[PDB]
Amino acid sequence: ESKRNKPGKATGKGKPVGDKWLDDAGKDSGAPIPDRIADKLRDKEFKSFDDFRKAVWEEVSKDPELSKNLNPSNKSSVSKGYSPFTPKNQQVGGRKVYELHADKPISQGGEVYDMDNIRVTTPKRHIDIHRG
DNA sequence: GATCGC
DNA sequence: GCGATCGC
Ligand SMILES: [Mg+2]
Ligand SMILES: [Mg+2]
Repeated sequence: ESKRNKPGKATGKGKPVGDKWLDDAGKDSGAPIPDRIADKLRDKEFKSFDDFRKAVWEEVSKDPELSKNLNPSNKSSVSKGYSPFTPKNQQVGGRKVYELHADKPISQGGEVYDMDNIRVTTPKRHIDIHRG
């Protein structure tokens, strides 16, 4: 029974970025996690990490700035709290959306709802990070 | 099994 | 609950 199943409260300050944040997502560390987003949710006791994610994208959807750079089809996803798709070259088979990755692995004392520890990646990066 | 998503 | 991918 993993620590991302059982409930917990949101913690973290975030990081400053632009509306062109998802290049770094395919690159190294990844894209950061927005501080507008962080503040919007700091200290909300969430039921599961599935509950948290919905609340992250849904706030991206209510955010006119970060949604600005998504097509009419991804503004939808986030508008119901779903991850938007990545570009095809960044996808791996049937793993197609952006993925919220625990920078420090949870098993090594990485905290689940530690927004400062969450980085955003394309599947192709997410795999490579977990190798190189 | 680990760690991401619906 | 279910589906995906990597696996040294
Ligand atoms: Mg990982
Ligand atoms: Mg298995």
